[PDB]
Amino acid sequence: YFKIYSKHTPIDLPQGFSALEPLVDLPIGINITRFQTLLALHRSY
Amino acid sequence: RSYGFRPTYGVGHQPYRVVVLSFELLHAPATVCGPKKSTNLVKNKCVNF
Repeated sequence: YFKIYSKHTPIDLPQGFSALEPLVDLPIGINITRFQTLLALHRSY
Repeated sequence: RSYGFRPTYGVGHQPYRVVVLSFELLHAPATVCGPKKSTNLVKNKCVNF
C-alpha cells in the first residue's frame, strides 16, 4: 500500500511547526528499497 | 488460413464476435470495485448511516 506526503512554507529547517499531508492514491505491491532524486539543468546532456 | 465470411452464409458459419472477461484476485489490493449508492440526508431523526 503506497505512501507519500508534502507541505510548502515560506521560511534550512526553521524552529516553527507545520504538518505534512498525504498526497496521492497509488496501491501497488513493491518491496521498495530504492530512492532517487531527479534534478534539472540546461547544459542539455 | 482465412475466413470466407459472406452474407449468404447461414447462422453457423457467419462471423460471431466473442469476448471473455476473466477476473483476477491476486493478493494485491483490489482496484476495480463495482458501483453502489442511495440518497437520503435525513435530519432531526436518528437513522442508520
